[PDB]
Amino acid sequence: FGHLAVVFVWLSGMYFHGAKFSNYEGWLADPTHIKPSAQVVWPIVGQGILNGDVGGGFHGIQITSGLFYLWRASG
Amino acid sequence: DFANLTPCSENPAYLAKSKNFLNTTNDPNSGKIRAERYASALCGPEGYPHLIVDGRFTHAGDFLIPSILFLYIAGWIGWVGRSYLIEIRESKNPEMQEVVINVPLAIKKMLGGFLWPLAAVGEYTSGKLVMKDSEIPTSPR
Amino acid sequence: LSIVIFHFSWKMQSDVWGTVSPDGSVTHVTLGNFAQSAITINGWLRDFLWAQAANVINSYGSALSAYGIMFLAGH
Amino acid sequence: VVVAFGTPEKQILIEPVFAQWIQATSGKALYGFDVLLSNPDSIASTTGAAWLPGWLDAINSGTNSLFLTIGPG
Amino acid sequence: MQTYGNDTVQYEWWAGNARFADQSGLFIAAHVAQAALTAFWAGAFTLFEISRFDPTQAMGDQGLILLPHLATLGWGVGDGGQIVDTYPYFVIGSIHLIASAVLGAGALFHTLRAPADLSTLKGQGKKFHFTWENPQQLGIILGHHLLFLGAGALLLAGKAMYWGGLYDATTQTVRLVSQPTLDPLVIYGYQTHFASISSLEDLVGGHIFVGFLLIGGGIWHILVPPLGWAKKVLLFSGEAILSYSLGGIALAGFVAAYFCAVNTLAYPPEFYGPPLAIKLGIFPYFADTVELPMHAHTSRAWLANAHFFLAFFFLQGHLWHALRALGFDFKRVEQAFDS
Amino acid sequence: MQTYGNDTVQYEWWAGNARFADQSGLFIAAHVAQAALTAFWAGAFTLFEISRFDPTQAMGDQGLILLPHLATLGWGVGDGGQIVDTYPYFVIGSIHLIASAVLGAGALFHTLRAPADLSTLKGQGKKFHFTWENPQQLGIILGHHLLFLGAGALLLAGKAMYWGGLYDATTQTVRLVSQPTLDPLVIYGYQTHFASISSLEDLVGGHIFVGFLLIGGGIWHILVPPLGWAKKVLLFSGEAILSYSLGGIALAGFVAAYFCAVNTLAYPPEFYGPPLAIKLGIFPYFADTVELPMHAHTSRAWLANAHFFLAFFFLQGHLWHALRALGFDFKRVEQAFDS
Amino acid sequence: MDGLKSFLSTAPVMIMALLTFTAGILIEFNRFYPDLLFH
Amino acid sequence: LNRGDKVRIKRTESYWYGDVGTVASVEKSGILYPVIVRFDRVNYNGFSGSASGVNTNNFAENELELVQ
Amino acid sequence: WLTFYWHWKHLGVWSGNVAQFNENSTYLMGWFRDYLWANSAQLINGYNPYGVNNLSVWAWMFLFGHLVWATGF
Ligand code: CLA
Ligand code: CLA
Ligand code: CLA
Ligand code: CLA
Ligand SMILES: CC1=C(/C=C/C(C)=C/C=C/C(C)=C/C=C/C=C(C)/C=C/C=C(C)/C=C/C2=C(C)CCCC2(C)C)C(C)(C)CCC1
Repeated sequence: FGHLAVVFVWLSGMYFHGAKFSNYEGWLADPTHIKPSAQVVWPIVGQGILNGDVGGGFHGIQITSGLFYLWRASG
Repeated sequence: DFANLTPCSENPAYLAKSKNFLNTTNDPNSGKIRAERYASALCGPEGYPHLIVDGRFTHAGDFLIPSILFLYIAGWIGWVGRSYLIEIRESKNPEMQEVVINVPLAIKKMLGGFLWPLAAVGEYTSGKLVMKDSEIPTSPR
Repeated sequence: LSIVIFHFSWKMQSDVWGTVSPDGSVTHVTLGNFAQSAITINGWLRDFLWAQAANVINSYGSALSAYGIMFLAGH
Repeated sequence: VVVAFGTPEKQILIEPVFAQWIQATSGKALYGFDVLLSNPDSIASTTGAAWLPGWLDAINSGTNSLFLTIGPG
Repeated sequence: MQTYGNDTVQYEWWAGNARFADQSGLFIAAHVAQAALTAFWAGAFTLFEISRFDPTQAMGDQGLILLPHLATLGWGVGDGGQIVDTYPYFVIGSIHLIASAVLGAGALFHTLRAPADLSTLKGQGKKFHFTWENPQQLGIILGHHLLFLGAGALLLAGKAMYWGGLYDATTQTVRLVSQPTLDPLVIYGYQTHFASISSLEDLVGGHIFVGFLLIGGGIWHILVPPLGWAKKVLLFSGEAILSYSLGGIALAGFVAAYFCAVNTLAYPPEFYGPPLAIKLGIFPYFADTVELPMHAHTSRAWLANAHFFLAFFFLQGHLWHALRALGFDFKRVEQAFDS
Repeated sequence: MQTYGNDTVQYEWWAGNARFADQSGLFIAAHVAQAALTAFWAGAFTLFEISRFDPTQAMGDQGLILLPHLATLGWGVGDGGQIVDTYPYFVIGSIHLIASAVLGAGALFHTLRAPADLSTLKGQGKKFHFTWENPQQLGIILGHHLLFLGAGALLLAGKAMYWGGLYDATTQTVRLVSQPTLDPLVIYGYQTHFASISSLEDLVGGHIFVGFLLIGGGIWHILVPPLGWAKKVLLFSGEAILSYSLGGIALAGFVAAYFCAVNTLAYPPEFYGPPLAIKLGIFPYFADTVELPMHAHTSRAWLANAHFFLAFFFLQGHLWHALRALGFDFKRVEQAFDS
Repeated sequence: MDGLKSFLSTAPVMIMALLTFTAGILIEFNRFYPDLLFH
Repeated sequence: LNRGDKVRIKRTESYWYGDVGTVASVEKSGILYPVIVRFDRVNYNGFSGSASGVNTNNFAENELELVQ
Repeated sequence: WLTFYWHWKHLGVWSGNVAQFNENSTYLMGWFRDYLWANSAQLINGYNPYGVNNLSVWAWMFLFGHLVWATGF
């Protein structure tokens, strides 16, 4: 039960980053031109260069977990 | 003299690259502030600041001011770690006070570590800093 | 498993993945070098490991530079 | 990390001044230290040793690998 | 010296100067060597910066502090505020340095040959033996020192009036002053605008008025012992008299740091630099008005900003010793934080 | 303080200031050093804000909180909110900083030369000895402090009427209040619209009425001790009198944070910035109308928001010391979660 | 609650409390004052 | 040497050579090593992965230097 | 470490491109990219599907050395 609470927090973090720190609405309009991105880093010590142009003006870590493709298949 | 090190204000490699300095923080003029700050240093042929550590007080901010600021803090961490370890050694259970730190005793030692170099000289003079070789566990040679 | 994912990474890029010409022609990512170079350890060294890690070592100063950091971090 | 973060000017580049000084004490005037053999007015170069025109030509040519120019790398 | 009741305080090497505080002969030897080191710095660093002096540039921008002091007295200055003679700076820098060798010899005399305690000595050294708890002996020491400080202030008034002439920063020349002020009301009016006097004839007359006061004060302290009201309200320990001296010289340091930075008469701008703006940050500091680059700090920003910190850290040194004289053990801080 | 029946409670170092409670001599020494620290911050940060101030932009946009307090009082302003003076700012910032050193000397006097308990000595010091259980002596202290606060409120009354006059933000000038509003009906009417006060004569006239009320109440507490009903409803313990003062200073802190944000008379817009809007997110904060660039705030937006957060945590400290005075152990919160 | 204070005073928690506070100092110092290669 | 006496191990082969120990018991039975000494630091003894060693060892009179 | 240093510094000296060592040796990616990856290009092409050259034995030995080093593990 405690392990499932860890996975549910981890699952909730993926949906929260998709909700708040992602271009999922931008990606859903143009899936063939906008890259998926759901992690935005804070601008500190030069690490803001990692927020690359993933299309649509959004800047963030280009995610490879496939969550955007999962959520489009979930509706 | 550093004849192979032009200053960055008169270094043409730095002058062509300081106009394209990126912003490291949320401030949009972070690369402009870094361009003015690094101009006072000594630059090489590739327009990057080369630091001088030999002991010159013109370049004291390159290493000596980092050295003074580090050794004070690193002396502070070592001294309050040593003084906490001595104080908990006299207790009934010295073993459990390392995995379960007496936090009010730890804060008492840590705020007192700002006068560590005066306490280190005094404890070295009193003989309580350095133990004698006869009183130390020793390998069988 | 490292050979499994290396077999996966090379066979997809050489013989599956790539861009499509409008008349139906397909050119691949590594131009079909699996049939002649994945028979040899040197081809695995040169045409897979040396060639496709050019993107992780030239990634410095860009958005993929964290992958350049983490590639040295794992080394 | 700072080169990866697009800021190679933030590198800690330390000039090996102590080793560049020893190159200057053998006669290499590239670094501007006028000490011993890179100083023509010092007693180590005033004494007229017969190696000195051959040595100072070879140490300052740069086409050899005698005393290579050394930097932060 | 405060002993906290314990008669046998041993003292470590870092507090090793506290060992001779009850020894009269060794008290002379360390103080005379201090005056040897003080006159050596007045002698060697006058000769150090006369070698580094460039007569084409202004000596304020060069970073020299002792040549502007002698140039304000009126040595080596022509008709245009420049420097033409390097010899009176060399003579005074030699006279101070030879007198440091006499003082450096007399300190080694009082260390080795003279006894550690002057009560052992028979002759005139038994009269020179002072104890800290003897107020009648200390006023004789204080009164004789007030005589030489009064004679020093009259010698400066003598140097301006007769033996040469002072510098006039208004007219940019060395001017022999004649007939200074004698009314006590203008000196009493100088408590307000002390740092903006801008008058040689009132500076010398003020030095006449304090020269006659210090000599007359030294007459009173030699002839009359402490009355008893000062014994009741002031302590008479070894560290107590040092506390009053460190407090008194911190106030003199704070005045001289302020008088250097804003006054133009005794610190002329062609000798020192522009009058400093009183800035303040995480510490008070008098910053340069003209702001000469490459970390210049043109020789009045070195006098004023050193004599504030040296006055602040003597104010901290006055507080360390007055707390010690009043009876604070200073280890009771550590037992306050103990469990 | 509160002992919870344990008689001799040994406080630790983090609660080390509870040790000198029920000790009258060290009670003076900590509070005078607090007054030394408060007058130091008044003195140093007036001179700190002089060294940063430039008359190109306004004082509110710079981040200056002490100079507009003196500009509203009517010293450094020439015409229309323009700061062309800056010398009465330096006088006030030096009078306060010298008075900090006088207070800093007297704090170390009661540390060392006065005992921890004032009942030990004799002669004008046993009358100054106070115990927390004595209501007669605490009202004598309260009556004299009301007389000082009453004369301080009457000091503003003489300041506007005679000594230079207050700044009038409505006319953008400095005027002497010749006719203050000495009407008890309009002052009692200002218990509703105290925020929207715009008359300097009503501001000074309200200060006359509170400056005579505190003086009249100061005479009342000196002559008359606390009565039998005040003993029954108010606890006369060490931590209870502190908790009454912490609640009183938190209520004043909320009122002063509300006077800062919305007033234009006592806080003119050209000195502090535009008047604030009382926002509330997860806490009540006062936000600026226009957005000052580079993520900066006006000095009115810094005074009002800090004094809300100071008065909130001083209300929480009032709650901490009221429950300890009433008898709540505060280890019962641990004993409730353990049970 | 007393054993909760002991668990919060354990060696893993207090080193993660200190290193968060140390990283809290260093990130905030390099946010308002970035790019400090030298003094 | 009595029970509770503080000694320093002069036996070179031991883990506690140069360390201080406390005398727990002395056997009066003609033992070659009659003095049982207790230590505050356990030795290396035990299998790999064991969290503690043994804090007691038997010594003779010639291997102990008097400390207290 | 020292023979990587000797080889990469001398590769710049012999080619005249001393600035390639000077701008890249201060960080370990420059050693990894501009020295290890870059100079191994003609080595690993000692033999390929398109033929061989004189570096074929050195290409085989370089992989032979990888095998012996990993067999030691
Ligand atoms: C006129 C000056 C005066 C006099 C005569 C004394 C006399 C003495 N003090 Mg001192 N004191 C004063 C000023 C004075 N102090 C000031 C300036 C401070 C504040 C910092 C104090 C605070 C102080 C403390 C904290 C202590 C005393 C004590 C002592 C005694 C022995 C000190 C010793 O052995 O030093 C030996 C000298 C050294 C170990 C050298 C230390 C060097 C320091 C760290 C650096 C200072 C120089 C630095 C480079 C800056 C130079 C700037 C310059 C170039 C412009 C002796 C009675 C001690 C005591 O209570 O004994 C009874 C004691 O513990 N003093
Ligand atoms: C302005 C610099 C100055 C002056 C002039 C003195 C002067 C004095 N100090 Mg001294 N000292 C100073 C700096 C100074 N100190 C500093 C910076 C330190 C800290 C490192 C000390 C620490 C110190 C110690 C540890 C002691 C003195 C004592 C003395 C006396 C030694 C000579 C004597 O009485 O013969 C007769 C002396 C003896 C019979 C025994 C002392 C033996 C030698 C001569 C002590 C010399 C130590 C030396 C001064 C340290 C140099 C420090 C610095 C100048 C490099 C002398 C009166 C000594 C004293 O008062 O003892 C009576 C004492 O024990 N000093
Ligand atoms: C006029 C102010 C006043 C007075 C005179 C007292 C007096 C006292 N209180 Mg306190 N109290 C007050 C305000 C007051 N309190 C307020 C405002 C708070 C709310 C936070 C409290 C809450 C409080 C608690 C929780 C406790 C007391 C206790 C104490 C006693 C010892 C305090 C001590 O030694 O701590 C010395 C101080 C420290 C060790 C520092 C604590 C560290 C904090 C975090 C510092 C705050 C930093 C802050 C951000 C500073 C910046 C402010 C601003 C510029 C941003 C003493 C009787 C103790 C008690 O029960 O009595 C025995 C105790 O445990 N008080
Ligand atoms: C590249 C590195 C390498 C190589 C060559 C070996 C070799 C071997 N591993 Mg392995 N191993 C490695 C690294 C390596 N290991 C490391 C890193 C670990 C530590 C964790 C292990 C731990 C280990 C375990 C735990 C196990 C093995 C086993 C084995 C065997 C696999 C089955 C077999 O015989 O295959 C055939 C042999 C090869 C593929 C080796 C290459 C042979 C070439 C192609 C032929 C050369 C022969 C030559 C022409 C004739 C000689 C020339 C003459 C002049 C002398 C084989 C002997 C397993 C085993 O013994 O299973 C039976 C076993 O249980 N390994
Ligand atoms: C007591 C004591 C001490 C102290 C001492 C001191 C520190 C002092 C110093 C002293 C000194 C420090 C002295 C002085 C001297 C000087 C000198 C020795 C110099 C020389 C020179 C001369 C003499 C000359 C010069 C010249 C001229 C003038 C002119 C020109 C030329 C010529 C250059 C030649 C001690 C601590 C150690 C120890 C203990 C005891």
